[PDB]
Amino acid sequence: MFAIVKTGGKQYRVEPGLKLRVEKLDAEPGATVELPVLLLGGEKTVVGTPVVEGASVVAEVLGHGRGKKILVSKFKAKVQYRRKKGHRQPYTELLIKEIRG
Amino acid sequence: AKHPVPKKKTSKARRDARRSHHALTPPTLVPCPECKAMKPPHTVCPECGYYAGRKVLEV
Amino acid sequence: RGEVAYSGRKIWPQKHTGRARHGDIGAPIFVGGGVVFGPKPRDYSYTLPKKV
Amino acid sequence: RRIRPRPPRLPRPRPRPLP
Amino acid sequence: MEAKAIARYVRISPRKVRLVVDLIRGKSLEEARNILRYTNKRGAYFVAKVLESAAANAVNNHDMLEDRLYVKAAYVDEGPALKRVLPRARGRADIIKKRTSHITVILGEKHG
Amino acid sequence: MKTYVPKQVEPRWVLIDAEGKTLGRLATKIATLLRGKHRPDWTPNVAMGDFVVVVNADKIRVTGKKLEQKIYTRYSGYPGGLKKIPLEKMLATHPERVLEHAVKGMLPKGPLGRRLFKRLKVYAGPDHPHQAQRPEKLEV
Amino acid sequence: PRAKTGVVRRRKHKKILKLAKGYWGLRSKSFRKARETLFAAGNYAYAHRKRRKRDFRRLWIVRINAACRQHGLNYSTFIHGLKKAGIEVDRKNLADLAVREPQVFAELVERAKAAQ
RNA sequence: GGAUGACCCCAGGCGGUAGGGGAGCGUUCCCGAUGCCGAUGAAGGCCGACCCGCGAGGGCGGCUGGAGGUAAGGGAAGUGC
RNA sequence: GUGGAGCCUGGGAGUGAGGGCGCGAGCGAUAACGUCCGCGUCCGAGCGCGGGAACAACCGAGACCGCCAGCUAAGGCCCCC
RNA sequence: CGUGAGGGAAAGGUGAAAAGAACCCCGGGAGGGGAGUGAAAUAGAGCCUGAAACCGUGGGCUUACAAGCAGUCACGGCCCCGAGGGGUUGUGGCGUGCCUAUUGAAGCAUGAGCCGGCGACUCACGGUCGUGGGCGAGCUUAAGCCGUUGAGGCGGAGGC
Ligand SMILES: [Mg+2]
Ligand SMILES: [Mg+2]
Ligand SMILES: [Mg+2]
Ligand SMILES: [Mg+2]
Ligand SMILES: [Mg+2]
Ligand SMILES: [Mg+2]
Ligand SMILES: [Mg+2]
Ligand SMILES: [Mg+2]
Ligand SMILES: [Mg+2]
Ligand SMILES: [Mg+2]
Ligand SMILES: [Mg+2]
Ligand SMILES: [Mg+2]
Ligand SMILES: [Mg+2]
Ligand SMILES: [Mg+2]
Ligand SMILES: [Mg+2]
Ligand SMILES: [Mg+2]
Ligand SMILES: [Mg+2]
Ligand SMILES: [Mg+2]
Ligand SMILES: [Mg+2]
Ligand SMILES: [Mg+2]
Ligand SMILES: [Mg+2]
Ligand SMILES: [Mg+2]
Ligand SMILES: [Mg+2]
Ligand SMILES: [Mg+2]
Ligand SMILES: [Mg+2]
Ligand SMILES: [Mg+2]
Ligand SMILES: [Mg+2]
Ligand SMILES: [Mg+2]
Ligand SMILES: [Mg+2]
Ligand SMILES: [Mg+2]
Ligand SMILES: [Mg+2]
Ligand SMILES: [Mg+2]
Ligand SMILES: [Mg+2]
Ligand SMILES: [Mg+2]
Ligand SMILES: [Mg+2]
Ligand SMILES: [Mg+2]
Ligand SMILES: [Mg+2]
Ligand SMILES: [Mg+2]
Ligand SMILES: [Mg+2]
Ligand SMILES: [Mg+2]
Ligand SMILES: [Mg+2]
Ligand SMILES: [Mg+2]
Ligand SMILES: [Mg+2]
Ligand SMILES: [Mg+2]
Ligand SMILES: [Mg+2]
Ligand SMILES: [Mg+2]
Ligand SMILES: [Mg+2]
Ligand SMILES: [Mg+2]
Ligand SMILES: [Mg+2]
Ligand SMILES: [Mg+2]
Ligand SMILES: [Mg+2]
Ligand SMILES: [Mg+2]
Ligand SMILES: [Mg+2]
Ligand SMILES: [Mg+2]
Ligand SMILES: [Mg+2]
Ligand SMILES: [Mg+2]
Ligand SMILES: [Mg+2]
Ligand SMILES: [Mg+2]
Ligand SMILES: [Mg+2]
Ligand SMILES: [Mg+2]
Ligand SMILES: [Mg+2]
Ligand SMILES: [Mg+2]
Ligand SMILES: [Mg+2]
Ligand SMILES: [Mg+2]
Ligand SMILES: [Mg+2]
Ligand SMILES: [Mg+2]
Ligand SMILES: [Mg+2]
Ligand SMILES: [Mg+2]
Ligand SMILES: [Mg+2]
Ligand SMILES: [Mg+2]
Ligand SMILES: [Mg+2]
Ligand SMILES: [Mg+2]
Ligand SMILES: [Mg+2]
Ligand SMILES: [Mg+2]
Ligand SMILES: [Mg+2]
Ligand SMILES: [Mg+2]
Ligand SMILES: [Mg+2]
Ligand SMILES: [Mg+2]
Ligand SMILES: [Mg+2]
Ligand SMILES: [Mg+2]
Ligand SMILES: [Mg+2]
Ligand SMILES: [Mg+2]
Ligand SMILES: [Mg+2]
Ligand SMILES: [Mg+2]
Ligand SMILES: [Mg+2]
Ligand SMILES: [Mg+2]
Ligand SMILES: [Mg+2]
Ligand SMILES: [Mg+2]
Ligand SMILES: [Mg+2]
Ligand SMILES: [Mg+2]
Ligand SMILES: [Mg+2]
Ligand SMILES: [Mg+2]
Ligand SMILES: [Mg+2]
Ligand SMILES: [Mg+2]
Ligand SMILES: [Mg+2]
Ligand SMILES: [Mg+2]
Ligand SMILES: [Mg+2]
Ligand SMILES: [Mg+2]
Ligand SMILES: [Mg+2]
Ligand SMILES: [Mg+2]
Ligand SMILES: [Mg+2]
Ligand SMILES: [Mg+2]
Ligand SMILES: [Mg+2]
Ligand SMILES: [Mg+2]
Ligand SMILES: [Mg+2]
Ligand SMILES: [Mg+2]
Ligand SMILES: [Mg+2]
Ligand SMILES: [Mg+2]
Ligand SMILES: [Mg+2]
Ligand SMILES: [Mg+2]
Ligand SMILES: [Mg+2]
Ligand SMILES: [Mg+2]
Ligand SMILES: [Mg+2]
Ligand SMILES: [Mg+2]
Ligand SMILES: [Mg+2]
Ligand SMILES: [Mg+2]
Ligand SMILES: [Mg+2]
Ligand SMILES: [Mg+2]
Ligand SMILES: [Mg+2]
Ligand SMILES: [Mg+2]
Ligand SMILES: [Mg+2]
Ligand SMILES: [Mg+2]
Ligand SMILES: [Mg+2]
Ligand SMILES: [Mg+2]
Ligand SMILES: [Mg+2]
Ligand SMILES: [Mg+2]
Ligand SMILES: [Mg+2]
Ligand SMILES: [Zn+2]
Repeated sequence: MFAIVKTGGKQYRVEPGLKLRVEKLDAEPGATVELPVLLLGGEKTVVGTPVVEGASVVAEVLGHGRGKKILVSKFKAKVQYRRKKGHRQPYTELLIKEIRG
Repeated sequence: AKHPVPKKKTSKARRDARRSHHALTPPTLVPCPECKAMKPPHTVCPECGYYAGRKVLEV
Repeated sequence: RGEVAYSGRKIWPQKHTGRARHGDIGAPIFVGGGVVFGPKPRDYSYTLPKKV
Repeated sequence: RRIRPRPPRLPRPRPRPLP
Repeated sequence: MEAKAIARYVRISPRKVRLVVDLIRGKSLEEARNILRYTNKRGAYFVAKVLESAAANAVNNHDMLEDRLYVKAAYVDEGPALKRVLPRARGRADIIKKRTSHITVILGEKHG
Repeated sequence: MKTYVPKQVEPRWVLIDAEGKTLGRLATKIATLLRGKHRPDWTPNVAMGDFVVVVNADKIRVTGKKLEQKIYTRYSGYPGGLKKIPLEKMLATHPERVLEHAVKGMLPKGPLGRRLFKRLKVYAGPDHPHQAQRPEKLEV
Repeated sequence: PRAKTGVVRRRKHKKILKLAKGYWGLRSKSFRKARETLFAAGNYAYAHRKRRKRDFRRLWIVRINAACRQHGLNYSTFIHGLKKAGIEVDRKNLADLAVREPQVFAELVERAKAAQ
């Protein structure tokens, strides 16, 4: 059984057992959160309009991190314009426990 | 004539690629029927002085 | 560049040498040449107000 | 074919004394 | 076990010698000797010396059998260059590089 | 979740009868087939399109006065080495090249596009040699 | 006091040269050529990060589009219905469903056909 | 909001040449220093997929090296190609 | 009408070769990627982004950073695409 | 180097101690390999450290139907390290070097072969604003004298 869930402005297919990285949530590590559900599939197929009312996905938040540093640099020729920025997008790591109908 | 000149430095790659034909070819050698030494064919063996069976020159 | 020991001769002509233009070798652009805004002897003393 | 005779832009090259 | 010999500051130009060294790399001591003897290049004289010295070192110093020897490694490195003046026309003075080589030969035992 | 990329697929062979079909509008469909843009696991950087066999290429149809007017062109590299060949002559002389040339110019340019053009097997006459792969008769 | 260059410039140059490993010719070996190459690299990466999001979207669409014509409608029609139905499953997942869960995709098509 | 630059909350701005302004990093030397680090390895060199920092940079680990180095906080310039 | 509005007194400037386009004229030939003014605009400094095959100034639109999420602009939806 | 006046360089470091490698081996020698000294010998005299351009040997990945400012984004293959990462690059997308000067340059306009090191807004005095302090109808000393030997005072002439 799988679920399509929406979090951090993006959407992910999740299933029990899944470790998953998403945009940082405001939940203490160890706690559990309930993600909205757009769709379920496998045995039963139920289609959200846009989200299905009863359903939820229980995920345990393993904690929060910082993605490997990405170097964002800007260069402009014949104008002596150079900028160097280091970016580390924060995230939250989730453990998908169960899918509720 | 107006003194031609190279326009750009030849890269490490392009010059070495030129030199893909520069390998020497090993001397072609046969054993001497008399004294079994290695020597170039159709020459008189400089080890024993034999050619075509007979002794030809002092070695 | 005027305190350095070299002469004031122009090392090679201005034009048609194929080389950069230069004057004397005491120029600060030369190795061995004079230094530009380097230190000179200096008096670092001043008069702090007696009341202070 | 051009009628108005057109003048040389460059002189005949001449050698320099070589430093 | 390996044995090694080095000839340093040999006044020959590395590119020219390397051509010869290439001929004997990975070869038996026996074939190498044959090859160098009939190689029509000045380098062959020098490379021969290094070859022999290593074999000598192998037998005399490192307990290796002359019959099992082969050229495990061989390489020519650049040594210092003798910079020399070559006088040319119209007063110009060129510089010639009498290049110099470091010849290295390394011998091993063919356990087969 | 990363996007699905397919492991090696078994390519599908397909037979198309060109007779009567308009040159360009068949050419279009063949290209699509070759790029495999009709299968949901389409990947742009591999050749997982179909193999397309065409028969009766000589019996391809063309609107307007193009038989006499559409000129194919070849440059040889030498001075004055531009050959102009009319549709009529090509059909008459190398008919299978008509559809091929159309299909080729609708394929992408480069290494993959070139590899795909090789998956186009075009024949004049009603028969083809590839019984071995038993192509599916496609209506396009 | 005098402050000759000392150790600074080498260390700076090394940074750049390290950041240029893998580049062809002097582009990885010469500081100056390394620099120039990196200038470009930064701009491309920035630009391509933006344009990556487009590259994958186009892919999703093409895959969605193909999976629709197996059911007798096209992408544009499918998306309108999906809209009229009020289904907000994005293209990233539509295309996943098109491949891994055809029944689920087939359901989605029906709803979209009906919503029109 | 708290009580004053602690941090949290909300809202808005943030293309940029000449150019104005701000805040920093690093280099040499001084006070700190009759101290402190240092052969159980100083400076410098070669690595690092690690840690911190927006960044300039700073750490830390391995290797080389073998006798120097120098804190918090300040000061002065031959200070960054 | 609270805006990187405005006015006042001061410190630091750079600029004082502009260019395209639309419109209004003069000069020119109801020529010029022509020349000289006026209003505006964009490039200049947005040779960053989408369209225009490609293309500083035409169309769309003012790039703080990240996202394998969504909606549009001009322009497009037979294949390249 | 210049007839001459004159111009005018480059070039420092073994180790604590020469203990500077007896003797043997290949070699004509140079040079090397053993032995030996040393805490250390890639400290061996072409000697502290020993960067970079540059050259070479081995290894992993890769390349002979492919179109290019050499990268970048994605995916796949192979190799290496221990739901991860490093190396490589096959295919696909995108993509007009840097600096200078310009109305405008990838520009077929300037400069640069590449690397290392040197290399350009400072100082004195005076001015003018801002600023951190002291004092405030007042503020402040200059030369010098005394003291110190990295000690600070005195000095009111004069200046505003
Ligand atoms: Mg994320
Ligand atoms: Mg986040
Ligand atoms: Mg430029
Ligand atoms: Mg550019
Ligand atoms: Mg410009
Ligand atoms: Mg002649
Ligand atoms: Mg190379
Ligand atoms: Mg090479
Ligand atoms: Mg060549
Ligand atoms: Mg003088
Ligand atoms: Mg003088
Ligand atoms: Mg003198
Ligand atoms: Mg004079
Ligand atoms: Mg000149
Ligand atoms: Mg020149
Ligand atoms: Mg001097
Ligand atoms: Mg000066
Ligand atoms: Mg000077
Ligand atoms: Mg001065
Ligand atoms: Mg000073
Ligand atoms: Mg000074
Ligand atoms: Mg002062
Ligand atoms: Mg020969
Ligand atoms: Mg022997
Ligand atoms: Mg001559
Ligand atoms: Mg001569
Ligand atoms: Mg002469
Ligand atoms: Mg030369
Ligand atoms: Mg040469
Ligand atoms: Mg040499
Ligand atoms: Mg058709
Ligand atoms: Mg294209
Ligand atoms: Mg400097
Ligand atoms: Mg590199
Ligand atoms: Mg290169
Ligand atoms: Mg950049
Ligand atoms: Mg970037
Ligand atoms: Mg977008
Ligand atoms: Mg819609
Ligand atoms: Mg939608
Ligand atoms: Mg599957
Ligand atoms: Mg905020
Ligand atoms: Mg904000
Ligand atoms: Mg903005
Ligand atoms: Mg800004
Ligand atoms: Mg330091
Ligand atoms: Mg002290
Ligand atoms: Mg001190
Ligand atoms: Mg001390
Ligand atoms: Mg201690
Ligand atoms: Mg010790
Ligand atoms: Mg140690
Ligand atoms: Mg120091
Ligand atoms: Mg560091
Ligand atoms: Mg160290
Ligand atoms: Mg000492
Ligand atoms: Mg300090
Ligand atoms: Mg102090
Ligand atoms: Mg200076
Ligand atoms: Mg330099
Ligand atoms: Mg403003
Ligand atoms: Mg303003
Ligand atoms: Mg100022
Ligand atoms: Mg003027
Ligand atoms: Mg004007
Ligand atoms: Mg004007
Ligand atoms: Mg004009
Ligand atoms: Mg109009
Ligand atoms: Mg007009
Ligand atoms: Mg008119
Ligand atoms: Mg007119
Ligand atoms: Mg006009
Ligand atoms: Mg205007
Ligand atoms: Mg300008
Ligand atoms: Mg503007
Ligand atoms: Mg532009
Ligand atoms: Mg351009
Ligand atoms: Mg940009
Ligand atoms: Mg365009
Ligand atoms: Mg344009
Ligand atoms: Mg234009
Ligand atoms: Mg533009
Ligand atoms: Mg839409
Ligand atoms: Mg529209
Ligand atoms: Mg179109
Ligand atoms: Mg399409
Ligand atoms: Mg003389
Ligand atoms: Mg010593
Ligand atoms: Mg000594
Ligand atoms: Mg010895
Ligand atoms: Mg000796
Ligand atoms: Mg000892
Ligand atoms: Mg010992
Ligand atoms: Mg010890
Ligand atoms: Mg030794
Ligand atoms: Mg060492
Ligand atoms: Mg040492
Ligand atoms: Mg040396
Ligand atoms: Mg020492
Ligand atoms: Mg050394
Ligand atoms: Mg050395
Ligand atoms: Mg190799
Ligand atoms: Mg071909
Ligand atoms: Mg091939
Ligand atoms: Mg190619
Ligand atoms: Mg290109
Ligand atoms: Mg892809
Ligand atoms: Mg990869
Ligand atoms: Mg590519
Ligand atoms: Mg640059
Ligand atoms: Mg100019
Ligand atoms: Mg070009
Ligand atoms: Mg160029
Ligand atoms: Mg060019
Ligand atoms: Mg020119
Ligand atoms: Mg040029
Ligand atoms: Mg000029
Ligand atoms: Mg220039
Ligand atoms: Mg040039
Ligand atoms: Mg030169
Ligand atoms: Mg180079
Ligand atoms: Mg100044
Ligand atoms: Mg002042
Ligand atoms: Mg003041
Ligand atoms: Mg006071
Ligand atoms: Mg007083
Ligand atoms: Mg005294
Ligand atoms: Zn014989």
